[PDB]
Amino acid sequence: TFVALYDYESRTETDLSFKKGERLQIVNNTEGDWWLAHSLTTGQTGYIPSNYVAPS
Amino acid sequence: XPLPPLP
Repeated sequence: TFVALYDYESRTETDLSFKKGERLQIVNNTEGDWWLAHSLTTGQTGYIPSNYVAPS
Repeated sequence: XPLPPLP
């Protein structure tokens, strides 16, 4: 369960855009600065920038 | 496969 330090505006069809304070389930975070998160609000998947998120 | 400009 990570937190999006800020609303992330994705630009590709791989990462999803989140908001500040939004919670996203982290999936794979060992590739680089991009991990695959899963929004629990609707139920979708989309990478996310580690600099806009933090481990809570 | 660059990160965005943090706020």
